[PDB]
Amino acid sequence: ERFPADFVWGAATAAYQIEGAVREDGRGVSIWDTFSHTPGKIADGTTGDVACDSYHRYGEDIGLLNALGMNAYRFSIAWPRIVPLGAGPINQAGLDHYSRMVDALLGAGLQPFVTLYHWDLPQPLEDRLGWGSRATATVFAEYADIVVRQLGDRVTHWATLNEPWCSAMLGYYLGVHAPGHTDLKRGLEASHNLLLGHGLAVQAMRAAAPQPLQIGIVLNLTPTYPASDSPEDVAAARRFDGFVNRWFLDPLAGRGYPQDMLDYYGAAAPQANPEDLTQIAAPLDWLGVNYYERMRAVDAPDASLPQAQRLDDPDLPHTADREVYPEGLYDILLRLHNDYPFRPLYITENGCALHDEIAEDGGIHDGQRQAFFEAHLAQLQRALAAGVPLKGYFAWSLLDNFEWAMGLSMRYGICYTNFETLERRIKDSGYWLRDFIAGQ
Ligand SMILES: *[C@H]1O[C@H](CO)[C@@H](O)[C@H](O)[C@H]1F
Repeated sequence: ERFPADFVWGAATAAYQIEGAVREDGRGVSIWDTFSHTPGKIADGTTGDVACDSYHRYGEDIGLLNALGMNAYRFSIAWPRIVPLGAGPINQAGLDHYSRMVDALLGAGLQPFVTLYHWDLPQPLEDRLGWGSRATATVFAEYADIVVRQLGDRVTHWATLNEPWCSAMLGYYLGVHAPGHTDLKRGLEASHNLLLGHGLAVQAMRAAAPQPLQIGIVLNLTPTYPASDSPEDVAAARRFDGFVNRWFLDPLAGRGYPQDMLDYYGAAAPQANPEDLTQIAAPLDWLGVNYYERMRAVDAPDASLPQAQRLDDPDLPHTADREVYPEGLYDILLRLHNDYPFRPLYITENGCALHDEIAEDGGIHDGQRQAFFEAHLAQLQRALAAGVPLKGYFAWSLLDNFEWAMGLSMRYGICYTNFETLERRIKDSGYWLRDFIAGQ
């Protein structure tokens, strides 16, 4: 029934999804500015130019966090505000903005959980191949050093990357996210340079830190289940598990890249010399798990790599964009606790999208999102009972925001955002979370 008294209860955002103010105070151009302003890439013709205007309205966001009784806020720093050319001089005005925002959070009793990279690579670095270049890993570590020097007196909990699988595979292989390339070899090279950048940044941050820091990385993980016990379906499940999960977990854990996936990728695999793998396995203080969905895998030899297709389950609840399977959160946490060395663990993203509207009474009656939270929180209690060292939970998202290639049309907030007036309103699920947390 009860969570630990010191459990972290928060909500999460990312800079490009909320901030707007894309040309203000020296901000440079990111790959997502370029991508969202490319005709046809965003489903509804919107961009992050304004989004939630949280660059100006972060005080309102703090007011919402306080009204919800949260004790932490997970947000990202925009690299284009800090080093507008990607590699080059710092923009002190960008650092000062986040310094003030951190002070406002601390003044409100909210612990800042900062993500350094949540997908907004400076465009000048992409012009020089982006994550396809080792040099980008080096300059990412330089950016991490700069930020920790100025904010590390007040922020203890830092993550390097958010969801490198998305940045690499959606951005460079499937082309659905920025920068929009469609090449497997580039995607796999990007995955390696993201991990290398992570490892270099961890070392740089520890050297630059004014106090001991708690440094993690945030991974999206998908528990995978074979559709049947046939050799073909089991192998498809293992391949998909390798494609999403083990490709990142194993090198972070000092186990190299998984051999079965190296064999499967063949010549497309990156050239990983042992010096890189040692750097990638820099010791971490925590791991963040982003969980939305499972994969029930059926062999699909004709389909594209990794030749595994999802078997939809029509009996399970579905949201606006995903299947709901709360038990998969328990499964993946038990697997991490038993099979991998990372601890403690935080749930750094969990939430759902719905076709939310403001009702006649003024509220947003998002019962499915309340049920979503209730079901996933119950699975966390089961995991804690099994001894999983879970230390906090972050709802995705504090407010409806710019949802990448879906634009403003996919609402994940516990607070509703009117994108015309920028008013925020707490949804019913947000009041449920408030009251649940207060009971803890
Ligand atoms: C986790 O997934 C949500 C929903 O797709 C995104 O909005 C976040 O940026 C991502 F980190």
